[PDB]
Amino acid sequence: GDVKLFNRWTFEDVQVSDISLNDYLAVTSMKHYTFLPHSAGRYSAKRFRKAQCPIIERLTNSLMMHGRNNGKKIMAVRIIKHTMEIIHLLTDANPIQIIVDAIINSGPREDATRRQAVDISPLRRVNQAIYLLTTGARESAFRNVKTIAECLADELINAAKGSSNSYAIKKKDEIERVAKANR
Amino acid sequence: ESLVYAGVMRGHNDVVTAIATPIDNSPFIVSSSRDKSLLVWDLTNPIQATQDSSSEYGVPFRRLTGHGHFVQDVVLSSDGQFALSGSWDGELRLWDLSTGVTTRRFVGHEKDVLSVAFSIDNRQIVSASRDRTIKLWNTLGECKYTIGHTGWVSCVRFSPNNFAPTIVSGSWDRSVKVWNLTNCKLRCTLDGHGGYVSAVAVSPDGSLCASGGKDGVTLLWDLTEGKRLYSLDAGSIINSLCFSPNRYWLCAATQDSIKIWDLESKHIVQDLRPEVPVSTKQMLYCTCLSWSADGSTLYAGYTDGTIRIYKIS
Amino acid sequence: GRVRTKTVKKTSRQVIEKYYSRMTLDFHTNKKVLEEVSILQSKRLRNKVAGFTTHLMRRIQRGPVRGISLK
Amino acid sequence: VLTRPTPGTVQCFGRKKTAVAVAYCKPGRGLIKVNGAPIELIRPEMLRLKAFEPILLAGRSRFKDIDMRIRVRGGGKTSQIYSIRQAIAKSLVAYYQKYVDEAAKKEVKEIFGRYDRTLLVADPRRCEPKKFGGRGARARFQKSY
Amino acid sequence: VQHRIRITLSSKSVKNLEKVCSDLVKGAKEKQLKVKGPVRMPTKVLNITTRKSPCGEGTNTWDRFEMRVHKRVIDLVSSPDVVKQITSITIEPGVEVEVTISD
Amino acid sequence: STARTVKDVNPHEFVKAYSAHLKRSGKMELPEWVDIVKTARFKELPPSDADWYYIRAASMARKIYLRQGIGIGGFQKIYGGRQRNGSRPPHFCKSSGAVSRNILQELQKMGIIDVDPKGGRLITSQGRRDLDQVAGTVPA
Amino acid sequence: TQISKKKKFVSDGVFYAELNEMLTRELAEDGYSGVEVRVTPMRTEIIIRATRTQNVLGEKGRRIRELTSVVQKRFNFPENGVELYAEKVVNRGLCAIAQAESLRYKLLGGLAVRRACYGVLRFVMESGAKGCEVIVSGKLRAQRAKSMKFKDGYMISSGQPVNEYIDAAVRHVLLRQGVLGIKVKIMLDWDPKGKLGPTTPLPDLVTIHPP
RNA sequence: UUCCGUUAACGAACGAGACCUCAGCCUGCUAACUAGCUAUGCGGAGCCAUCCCUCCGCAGCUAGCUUCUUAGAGGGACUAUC
Ligand SMILES: [Mg+2]
Ligand SMILES: [Mg+2]
Ligand SMILES: [Mg+2]
Ligand SMILES: [Mg+2]
Ligand SMILES: [Mg+2]
Repeated sequence: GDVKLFNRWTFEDVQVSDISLNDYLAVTSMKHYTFLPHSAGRYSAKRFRKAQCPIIERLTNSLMMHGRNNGKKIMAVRIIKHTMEIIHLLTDANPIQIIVDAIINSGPREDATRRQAVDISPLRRVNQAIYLLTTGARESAFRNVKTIAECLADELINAAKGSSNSYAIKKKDEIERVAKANR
Repeated sequence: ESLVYAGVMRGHNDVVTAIATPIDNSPFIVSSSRDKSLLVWDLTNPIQATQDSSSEYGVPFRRLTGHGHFVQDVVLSSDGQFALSGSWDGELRLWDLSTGVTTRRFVGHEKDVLSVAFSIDNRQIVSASRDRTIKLWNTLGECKYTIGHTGWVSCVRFSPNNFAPTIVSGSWDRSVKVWNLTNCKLRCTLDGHGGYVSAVAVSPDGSLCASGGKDGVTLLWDLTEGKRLYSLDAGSIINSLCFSPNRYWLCAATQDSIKIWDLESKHIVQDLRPEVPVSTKQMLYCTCLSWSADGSTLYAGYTDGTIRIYKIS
Repeated sequence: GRVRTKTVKKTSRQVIEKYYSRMTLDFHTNKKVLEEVSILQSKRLRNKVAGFTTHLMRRIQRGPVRGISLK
Repeated sequence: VLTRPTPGTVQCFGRKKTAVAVAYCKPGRGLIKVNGAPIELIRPEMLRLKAFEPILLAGRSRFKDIDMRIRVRGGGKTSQIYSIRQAIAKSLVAYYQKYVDEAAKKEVKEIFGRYDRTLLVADPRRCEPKKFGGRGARARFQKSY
Repeated sequence: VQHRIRITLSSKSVKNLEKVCSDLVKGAKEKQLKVKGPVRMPTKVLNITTRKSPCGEGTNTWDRFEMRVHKRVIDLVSSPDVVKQITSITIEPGVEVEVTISD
Repeated sequence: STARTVKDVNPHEFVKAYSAHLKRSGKMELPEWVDIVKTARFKELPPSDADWYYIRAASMARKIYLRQGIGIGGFQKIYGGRQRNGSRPPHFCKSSGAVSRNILQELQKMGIIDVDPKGGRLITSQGRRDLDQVAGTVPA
Repeated sequence: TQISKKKKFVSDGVFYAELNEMLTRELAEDGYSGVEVRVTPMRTEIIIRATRTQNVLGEKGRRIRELTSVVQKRFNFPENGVELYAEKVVNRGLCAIAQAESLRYKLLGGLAVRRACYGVLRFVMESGAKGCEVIVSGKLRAQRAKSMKFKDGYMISSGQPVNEYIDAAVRHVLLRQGVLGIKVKIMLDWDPKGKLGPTTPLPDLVTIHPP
């Protein structure tokens, strides 16, 4: 327990349930434990190197949108910290487990290309989960008194439970449905 | 009468090029590598091999990182506190082993230095380089006579006898030359090799001189008479040659194995070979053989940077 | 794409053709002798010739090649 | 030959982009400062843990016998912190290599490497020059037809 | 000797300037004069960027011309006589030697 | 604890403590144009803090403590920032020189900062002592 | 009086570019190849490279002194602070400006272009260039303009070795029907002594010592 | 049109790449009063005095040195090893 996120949250007790989505969320291995969701890492030179990037950092990078927020990663890390504290307040559990549960219960597993229904790979699954989570939080925050950190916390908490009150889960459902209608 | 795998030490990440041993049986060794560094090994508490897959016959004690390119030959001082490391960057450095810093750089070689050798009394320094010249130095970094060969002088060993200080020289011109240090002239060109002479060695008594290289055949001549003698045949290209201090042996680091030959029966007494497990390191051979001062342990530097110790049992 | 051009490949086979004896299996030793039996106008081109020379010098040990290497 | 040398001084630098941080280490009582101020005050504050990582991992006990004075110039407010990080790590590694035995260096270097190679090896990434025909290195002016 | 001499050397080429500097510092070290140098100043990069087209048609393509000025400073302590006796060898074209006497 | 100089304390807390110190000392005379002026022309409102004069005095006192030779133009550049030009791109702008000069003269009329012959302003021994003895009171 | 080191090197460059222009226009029919400015401490010696080094000198050196005085007054040198010499271009065949002007006068006279361009090629190749190329563009025979290339030998076009191995010139002929263009590109051979051509061999050229 | 390989084609040449410049590495080299570092001395402040320690300023072409800065020379990668 030497490395803790923000020196306030433990990594050892994080259980990544899905065996499929296990090598594409970098939380369990000790090599993927970091103090800060900020690395300035070169996780884009190769095709499958962003999978070995810490998952909190992958969540943080999707907050640097839109263009008005591009490159502002310290503010994104601040949002992540203030979101992880609200998560611990409203769930009394480890915020990293809530985050991995939300990313697991948000990635669509089947999609319709071309309209044949195709199955999503684990990497695109986690990418879509993160994209939907941060997109829903950002759209909740836009033109709203609620802070982006509070909207992110609410979205993550509702996605961890599996409730259809989270924009990501509603959208996952639509996506997979259109791949059931067009099977 | 025989050697057993005492243990292995890993302190270099690339080909170990030379291993010098203290003359006074001090419990350390100095090893160079193509990682541009020297390494002093703590050999006070040697963990003998247990086949438990761990341990280290020795601990790396002090690193010496001053050279700019591959270190190729290091010889220790008679006192044991000083080391002289020739490097491919073209200079020689004199290191205080206690502190770990360079005490004198030896400039004057234009190409990669290949072999260094202290005199019997640590007064003169000789170096061999790719510039086809043999350079004599002082302990003050001043270049004396600059001895000739027609190729890379790969090795130059100081005859351990004092009636007439002599430096041998093996070259990529396929020759072995005996230079009289007193006049810095030449005495006898010992020829007969069919390939580059990548290694020479002189027996402690200062009579027999060994020579090997590309030909794969170790020709042992006599320095005093300059006449060829028995023509011991090794398996592959010989990288290093060394005489046992007290057991009348001649070990040759070849690309197949380490072969020790008793010069009395002219027969192969043993052939040590690494216990590597796969065809990964397709070529993993020994580059530098080194007998300890007592003559009880043989240190072998390999191409992976590991050092394997074989004690007499 | 790391495909060697003719100048690198041709020089490699001509160097092995003449100086097979004074050519080792190590890049760093081969790039030193390549400076003694040739005049190349670039370090980058000298490295590519010695790296492909070492490459060929190991395939010769395998046994089949389309050079000559009388031996 | 097999005795520890008298503890002395090392000077090591780290780099990120155009920021350079140089750490001067001397035998002391464990003081670590950057441009005179204590490191426990470095800013930005939410990147403070990034600069603390080498100390938090090597342990504050490995820094007792050294005083760390770090000068950092260039770059920005992130690259300077990432440079101070690498300067601290490389300074501790070099200090353990010249005055505290190679084995302890090897252990601390292995810890640093398993956490992050950036702690020891500088990232070689630099800004790409701008090309005419666009406002950026790759971006081109908007095309009409 | 007595006074302090600063020889400034400038050029557009590195090899000519460096070999002139080597000649100067070699002459200084033969006459047993202490020499501080050569000291290489930061290189000046004179840059001109202009539209290659002599008119306003085509892809607006830009050629970037550069002139690099290299400055070398040599600091001897001596008398003017030895200084002009040293800086009288064949100074190669393009090299601007300039001698200034300090206290 | 104590024995902490200025380069030991968090600047945000040191400036707040020293502004209170200056306001308590009662040796600062405020201009008539304290509630009117703006610190810069790119500013669109006067400072919202009533004690902004003492806060800026503490800020410049600390800056003169850490560096010697800052002039009025240097302090205009230090407290200058980004100007928004309406429909035009933003650029850097400088601060007001009257405010900097008046506060520095008020700080000369306390023996905190003097003026050096080499140009600008230096910190006096009394000013160094004052800032260092206030830095020890700052809670860590 | 104090001039920057920037302003000074730009001024030397502009002075060189202007001198060569006025010498090109003045010593046109003297075979002017180029000028080598050499600022010695006493005077700024100026060496002129030409083919008719008796036409630029003039009767008892009248023309050369006239040019020396014109340069002194126009460029504002100190009196006796400039001295214009006149040397011999060693190999006229290996100079693209000399051949460009020779082909200029070989066409101002009236000789057929297809016979003078091949003559220039001939002379260059006998001189020793590794390759030569001549381009003639303009209203050669008809009203529509066309470009006739005259290439023989080996000629590189790309990379850095071009600005070491390619000696090139561009000259106009002011004819009755309009302007005729002449591009002469002479490719030099690698000279170990660095007189006839470059001293650096071409980068791709590899030499293996015979065993 | 980069090679391999097939083959009435073989062997070349231009072009491509090579080349050149800038950037990335060098605790190796060369050298800095128009660049710094470190130490020393003095002075200022703190702590409370001094001392020590900490943060500063000034000085020393007899204080050393070149890590940081500069700029020359070189080295370094070759897909080298698996
Ligand atoms: Mg909002
Ligand atoms: Mg003004
Ligand atoms: Mg804007
Ligand atoms: Mg090209
Ligand atoms: Mg340096």
